[PDB]
Amino acid sequence: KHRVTLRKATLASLMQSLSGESSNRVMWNDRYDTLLIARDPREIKNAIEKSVTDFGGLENYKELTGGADPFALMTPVAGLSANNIFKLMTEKDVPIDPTSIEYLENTSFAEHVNTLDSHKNYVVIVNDGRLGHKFLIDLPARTAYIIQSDLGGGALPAVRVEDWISRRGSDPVSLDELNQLLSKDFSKMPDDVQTRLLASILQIDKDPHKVDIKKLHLDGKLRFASHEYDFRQFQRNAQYVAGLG
Amino acid sequence: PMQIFVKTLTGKTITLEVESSDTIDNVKSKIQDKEGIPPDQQRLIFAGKQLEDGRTLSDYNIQKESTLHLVLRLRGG
Repeated sequence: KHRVTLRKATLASLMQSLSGESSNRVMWNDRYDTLLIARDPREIKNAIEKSVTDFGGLENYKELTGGADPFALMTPVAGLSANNIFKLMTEKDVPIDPTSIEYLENTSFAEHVNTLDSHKNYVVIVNDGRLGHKFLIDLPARTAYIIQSDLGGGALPAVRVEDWISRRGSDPVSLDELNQLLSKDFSKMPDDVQTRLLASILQIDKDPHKVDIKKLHLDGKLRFASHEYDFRQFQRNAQYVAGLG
Repeated sequence: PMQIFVKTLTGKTITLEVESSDTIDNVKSKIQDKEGIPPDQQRLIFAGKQLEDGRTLSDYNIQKESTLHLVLRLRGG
């Protein structure tokens, strides 16, 4: 119960560094075939400069993207956060490409977790076709945490990763409730059951009224994959990102 | 027949082989396969405007060799 203090201090350190231009662009970059720690800020900035120049300059670019300045300090949508925190957590010395990971489809979350060694840390990347979402489930060496952000177009309201970590990042989540939600039967459940499950696991203030199930894809596909990780490794990767200044 | 380009705010490019009759959904779903982002989490832009599901490329007058942007961030801060 002393590592959870470290886990929080690491996540807090990481989220705060993200006010840094360098830390912001390296954390949330989208090159997956490379080690996250191999990411060079200056290089990443030249490639944006390249893009902008190629399109006729900043004003003209901001016209195309509909107002979005590629240099701004960003906050990631669910996919980009999930993919990137995934790398940051699992990588040591070999690039892991969340794009090309094989997912389990014909396996319950409940029966999958039972195969997992309890003396190891796991991170579950969840690609949820019912919510149109993608988030992470941290499984320290059972205890479970959610790492997510959300654009807000779905049943869940928009949430910035920094705010999610800060309010819900070190708040464990019911193992069994995750089993209910990460079930193919979830689509069949009573409206209020769905609503409270979503509220309890994925809403920042655990509030059923902030959830709108009408926006669910009842036929969407649930898919997930897990991966073990060294806590030391994740710490160190975090330190790299947080130390860019 | 047709070719389009999808670019992120990072300058990352992918090329998609597409038909004018293809849906935005179809496109978003092919982006999910390469960039690992749920269609619902994407901000797909063409000529300044957000592309909505249930329309086609022709509905937005996207033509050969066009570029779409993939804005992967929440609005504002």
